[PDB]
Amino acid sequence: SDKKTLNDNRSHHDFTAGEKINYSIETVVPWNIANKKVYTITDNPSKGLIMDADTIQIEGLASNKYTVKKNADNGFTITIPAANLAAFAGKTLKTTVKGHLSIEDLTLIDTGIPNKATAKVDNEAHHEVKSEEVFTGGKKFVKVDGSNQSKTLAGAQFQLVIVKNGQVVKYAHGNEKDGYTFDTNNTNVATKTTGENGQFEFAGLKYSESLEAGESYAVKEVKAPTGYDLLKDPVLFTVTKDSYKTVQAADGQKISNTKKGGFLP
Ligand SMILES: [Cl-]
Ligand code: NA
Ligand code: NA
Repeated sequence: SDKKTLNDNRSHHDFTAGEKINYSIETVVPWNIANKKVYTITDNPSKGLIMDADTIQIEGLASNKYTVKKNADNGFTITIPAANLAAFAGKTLKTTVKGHLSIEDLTLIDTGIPNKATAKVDNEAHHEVKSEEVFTGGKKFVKVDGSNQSKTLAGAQFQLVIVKNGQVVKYAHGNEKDGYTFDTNNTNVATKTTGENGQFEFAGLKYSESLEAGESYAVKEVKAPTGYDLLKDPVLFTVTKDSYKTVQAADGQKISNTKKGGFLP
């Protein structure tokens, strides 16, 4: 029978926004396909998952034998003239495709997001199939005064970075919608600014347990709040299942700041 499989050989299925997720779709081609008109596969990803229509491949069928259309739900439709499947009569057709997470709604962080697909022969649909769920996480922070942790601070800017062996080794670029990339380029870095409530966050990150050996997430201050000294060192944090969705923003990880002297104008 039909199947859609997440190809991910881990016990946890956490991804960073933008990271490629591999799927395979297997669909039955009926014995009588040659006497039909059309074979359709429709992919309907759950909200938060985008399918990459340019990544579709069908085993044993060339790209000039079918049509791919991108759809408004971020899925796609494959249309195959039934004649082109005559040699697959009674067999399983195997499609591979990639997708990625793009979060436009923050209520989707720490929720399971499945892919779904349905094959149809002429007007007769098969049962919809669903893959395993993927997840993405995040972390919430509050910028406070070191000597009065009730006092939240505006105007702090923080970059997302990775640390290892006592050094910043990678800088994040992008965001939870557009996707993140991490590399050694310390420009165009993913950055957040605090308002008067001191709040900021980074969402759409895989769990810390999925990072390379020895690596940690950290936030690096690059602009201090007014009246405060720029922190010397990054601040480490951990992303785990439900680390984002189970705290209100005001209860984020507190980051302490120390007051500084002024200058003469
Ligand atoms: Cl911001
Ligand atoms: Na298929
Ligand atoms: Na999925």
